[PDB]
Amino acid sequence: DVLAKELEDVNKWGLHVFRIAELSGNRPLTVIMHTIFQERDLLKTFKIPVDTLITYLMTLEDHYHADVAYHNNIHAADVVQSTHVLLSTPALEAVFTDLEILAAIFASAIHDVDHPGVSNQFLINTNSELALMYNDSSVLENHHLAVGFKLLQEENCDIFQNLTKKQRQSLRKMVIDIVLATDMSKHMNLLADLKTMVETKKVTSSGVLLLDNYSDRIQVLQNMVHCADLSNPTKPLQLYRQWTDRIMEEFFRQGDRERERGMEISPMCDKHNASVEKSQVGFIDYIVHPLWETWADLVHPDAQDILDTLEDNREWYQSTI
Amino acid sequence: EQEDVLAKELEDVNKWGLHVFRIAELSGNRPLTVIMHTIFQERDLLKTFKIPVDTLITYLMTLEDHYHADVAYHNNIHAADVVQSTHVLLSTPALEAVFTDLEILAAIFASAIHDVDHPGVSNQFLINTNSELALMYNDSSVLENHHLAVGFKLLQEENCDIFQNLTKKQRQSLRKMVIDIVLATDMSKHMNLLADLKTMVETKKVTSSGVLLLDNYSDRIQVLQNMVHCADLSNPTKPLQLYRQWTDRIMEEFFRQGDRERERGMEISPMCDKHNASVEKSQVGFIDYIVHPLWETWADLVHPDAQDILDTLEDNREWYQSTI
Ligand SMILES: O=C1Oc2cc(O)ccc2/C1=C/c1ccc(OC(F)F)c(OC2CCCC2)c1
Ligand SMILES: O=C1Oc2cc(O)ccc2/C1=C/c1ccc(OC(F)F)c(OC2CCCC2)c1
Ligand SMILES: [Mg+2]
Ligand SMILES: [Mg+2]
Ligand SMILES: [Zn+2]
Ligand SMILES: [Zn+2]
Repeated sequence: DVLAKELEDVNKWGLHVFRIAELSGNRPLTVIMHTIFQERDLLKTFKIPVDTLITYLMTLEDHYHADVAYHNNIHAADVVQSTHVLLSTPALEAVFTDLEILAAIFASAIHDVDHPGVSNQFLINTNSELALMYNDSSVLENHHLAVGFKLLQEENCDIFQNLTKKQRQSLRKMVIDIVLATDMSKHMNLLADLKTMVETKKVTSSGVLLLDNYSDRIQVLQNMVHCADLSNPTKPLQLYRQWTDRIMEEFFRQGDRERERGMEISPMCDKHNASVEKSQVGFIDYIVHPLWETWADLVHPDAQDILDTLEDNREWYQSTI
Repeated sequence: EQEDVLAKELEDVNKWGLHVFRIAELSGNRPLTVIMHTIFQERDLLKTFKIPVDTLITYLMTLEDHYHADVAYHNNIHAADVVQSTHVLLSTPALEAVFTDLEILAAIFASAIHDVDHPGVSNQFLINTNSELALMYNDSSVLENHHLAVGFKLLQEENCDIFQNLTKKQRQSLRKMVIDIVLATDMSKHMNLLADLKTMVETKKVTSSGVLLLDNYSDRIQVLQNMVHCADLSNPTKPLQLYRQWTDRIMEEFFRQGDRERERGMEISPMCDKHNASVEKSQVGFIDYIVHPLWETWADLVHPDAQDILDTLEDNREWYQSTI
């Protein structure tokens, strides 16, 4: 009811996602995905039975760990809703088919599923089952994909049952390509390629960007979900500060497991010699602002408010030092 | 005694055209164990890396067990053959003193594990049938990721860690090199792999001793990647009686996958239809568009070390062509 009221902001940057998590019984992923699907008419377009959508979303959400401070169902819901907003930027108006829109939203929803709260490097260094399965390459991201797709096979969970086989083939490839690109070790190459696309950009009269081949279109979707993954410092400060508390809690719990094991403590994971505030300013200066600056160019001017909130938040964090 | 004859055959371990099928029978279907053990002793690898002999035998037998005895081509005999072929290629004059003991160990180990637990069907088949493997590996080098995961996992079985006395740096470096090599055996990487190898040949540097000069990891791993890929695609370069037995086996494997496909109403993949296969013409096209372009480029890289191998390949191509 109040939940129904908060969801009216589903198209707005800065949605009250923690409120929605509280008001939904810890089901923000299920309710925000359901709303975005209904909003985008995806159940009818792709003949998804609503009970099958709900069943899948709840199983998916159940496989996000509730005892993981950052990489949980609330972050999944947040990346979903963030991608949903960026898909509707005027400078991308219907650039993407309904299948490409389903792909980016579905990939956003599964992109961190069953995250254990430790980094790929930790999984490699502890000789984990996951790193052994995936040969040290994008270990978490390959696992998120495999779980997200595997859950489609549970009873009444195949939300793609009424897609054609080639639609399913095309959707599967796009989702894999998008989620594998969320690995932060791919950030720099992803950004180089986004910059290249900016300096050779092409525009219609009303403003809609022109992408002709799959290669460029998937690359925009990869950077879009990557931006949505890295969108915490662009949200209203009250939201950003809670994201920061959660990621630092997750880092410190990793550094405690590293200390326990007598492993070398990873950067920013030592709760005894951290500077949360200077780390966020560095995060913004070196990762988040270069990314959102290049994205704002690509969709000029639709991202100016987003970029404005980011620069305000960087100035504030700097002022706490 | 069978052991006297087996040991006689194992004296050929440094020669192209080893009787690997006789060794598989003489050894009690243990070609991979006996050939690996022979090569490790020949290269003094047990001493260099402090490998207990019982640990080496135990891992090798467990690894060999995880090749499928009911798969016609991608079995323990293929793995033994690629090991032994890589072992010969490592000894080529153009590469003398180029690679470290650790890199040699990596190339030989990668060859041994490179197809382990192969089920006898292609990556595309596993993608098309929504297999567990393809689901686990997101349709990308599905088999090759699996071969690596199994090969490394078996090191953790009882008395199986043949790398127990390597330093952490050694293990870390070996692990990455093995992964880089086995992932490059995926045939969908072949065109890019061959394109890069051509570039290296066109810009190659040699030392004052006439041996290939490899400055950096990227060039060193590229050569080891193509070395094991060549060994994997070495059947048409072998004496004809070996080559023909390999062709019989790959065709039985292909036909058996096409049977499964034709059952499922799937379109049979090229060359998997026993009711409409052309074995000889397919081998000629395999050599013309894949094996000879690769081996001609490798021959250029190590010229003239591989001239007899390339000559055998060309004769075998002529022979299969004459049977059309
Ligand atoms: O650190 C990270 O490694 C990753 C790896 C991935 O593959 C994906 C996402 C992340 C990721 C995400 C992340 C999200 C929010 C952060 O701060 C704030 F916005 F909440 C954040 O800050 C860290 C990094 C520097 C200062 C602390 C990090
Ligand atoms: O077909 C294959 O797909 C692969 C995929 C891989 O990733 C690695 C290896 C192979 C591979 C190997 C292979 C090996 C030997 C063959 O012929 C003969 F030498 F035994 C062979 O012939 C086939 C293909 C062309 C006509 C029949 C194929
Ligand atoms: Mg992630
Ligand atoms: Mg293989
Ligand atoms: Zn994420
Ligand atoms: Zn092979």
